[PDB]
Amino acid sequence: LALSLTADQMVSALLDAEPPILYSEYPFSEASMMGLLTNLADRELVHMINWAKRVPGFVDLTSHDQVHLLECAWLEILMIGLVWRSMEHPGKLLFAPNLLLDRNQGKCVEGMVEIFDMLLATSSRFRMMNLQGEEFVCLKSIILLNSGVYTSLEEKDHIHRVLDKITDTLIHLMAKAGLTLQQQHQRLAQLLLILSHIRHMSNKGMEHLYSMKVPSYDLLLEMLD
Amino acid sequence: LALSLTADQMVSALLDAEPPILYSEYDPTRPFSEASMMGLLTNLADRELVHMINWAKRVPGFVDLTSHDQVHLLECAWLEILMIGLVWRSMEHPGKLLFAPNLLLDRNQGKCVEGMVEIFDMLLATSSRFRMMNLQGEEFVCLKSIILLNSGVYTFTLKSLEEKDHIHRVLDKITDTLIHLMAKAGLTLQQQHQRLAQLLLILSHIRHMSNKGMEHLYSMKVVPSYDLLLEMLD
Ligand SMILES: C[C@@H]1Cc2c([nH]c3ccccc23)[C@@H](c2c(F)cc(NC3CN(CCCF)C3)cc2F)N1CC(F)(F)CO
Ligand SMILES: CC1=C(c2cccc(O)c2)[C@H](c2ccc(I)cc2)Oc2ccc(O)cc21
Repeated sequence: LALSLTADQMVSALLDAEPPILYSEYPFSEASMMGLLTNLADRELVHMINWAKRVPGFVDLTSHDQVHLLECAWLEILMIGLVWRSMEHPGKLLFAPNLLLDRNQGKCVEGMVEIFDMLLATSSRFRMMNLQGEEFVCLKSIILLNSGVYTSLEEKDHIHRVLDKITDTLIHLMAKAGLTLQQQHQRLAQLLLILSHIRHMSNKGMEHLYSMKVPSYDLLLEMLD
Repeated sequence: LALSLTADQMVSALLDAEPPILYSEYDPTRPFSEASMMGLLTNLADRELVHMINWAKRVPGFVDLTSHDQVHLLECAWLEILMIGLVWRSMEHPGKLLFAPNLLLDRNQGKCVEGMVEIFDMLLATSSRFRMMNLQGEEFVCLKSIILLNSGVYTFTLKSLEEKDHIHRVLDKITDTLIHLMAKAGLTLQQQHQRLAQLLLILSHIRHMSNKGMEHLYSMKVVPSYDLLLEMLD
């Protein structure tokens, strides 16, 4: 079914599964800032699982594989969401509508400034590319399906065919927007290369969270069913 | 001078710029303890590093960049570049990493350094994913140049805008070069877009492998510095 969808259908279904925008509870210094960001992360996580179950192909996977994809992707997903929300607040991060934070407020946590700077830089790149909400939902799905695909064979083929239809979906949006074939191939490549930076940011994030002192498999295991 | 090149001229130059395959020190005490194996691999990577600078200066667009921006891209890319280099030459050796023609190691020799085996298994999966897709040399040299230009572009006044848009124009030129190679080979436009996307999604795991590698190199306890790379650049 999910392999037999048009560009239009894939977009619609993803536009439909989008979690809602959440609110914080808001000086700071290490403890509270982390507090507010931790809690909001944890609430966003709950909505993430129900969003993933609505990504075409995802539910056709085993619960083992669903869980692994999520334990590898969860912080890339949070981060592309933040970056997407921040696109029209140049030089700030819209954590929540009541928590819009400055490059300068990263200094309130040791090691966080660097992760704000990365994030702000991805936001500006989205703004300059005029990233569309339809392109956003496709990329957030690419991340979900792609960040642990390389780790049975039947499952790998299914994920790779889903990702083929999201490529088609991404190309269709750009053709409908009226881009040339050269402009289409180019914009496809620009958006998928930003995923390597988001992967980078995820890994430096994870690293910085272990300086703080991450969900296990059992965590997500229970939450899917 | 990189925006003048046709697809074929961009491929020609990238093939021509390729570093040679180096050997590991010949007849070290066999078998290895963790230390001596880490000495062999470090000795080899540090030698590969010198050739990588020479290779980097022949990637079209790279010498148009300031020396500061040139070293920033190498700071950010060097381990992803060594790693894609490893997975390509490892392709035709299922379950084996061809570090050198004289240093061919399977998963189990990876266990001889604590933490190395996880990163080993990732490098092995990636080489298999390359085999599975029948990655071509012309494509490989396009991916290796994309890592150099892309990895550090996101962490750069009018100056460094023209550097960031120039890097992006070059990257757009390498994308076109990849499509041309696929269209030339007889792939449909659809298959052309699909194969471009799967090649670029693999760059995201290579970044992952790179950050895990750097994590592991730190754990053990050194890596290229800024100044060092500045020196080799000139
Ligand atoms: C700035 C980034 C990105 C980010 C954080 N909060 C968010 C809320 C909504 C959307 C995005 C974010 C925040 C963030 C986060 F992303 C997760 C957590 N930790 C909690 C995730 N929890 C799950 C396990 C609970 F037991 C631990 C704390 C944060 F400050 N994060 C920091 C970092 F992870 F990159 C480390 O520097
Ligand atoms: C990927 C890789 C290493 C590797 C393997 C596993 C983990 C890791 O962190 C690095 C290891 C290495 C050792 C020391 C340094 I300084 C850099 C790389 O030795 C190499 C040699 C050549 C090469 O092309 C790639 C590697």
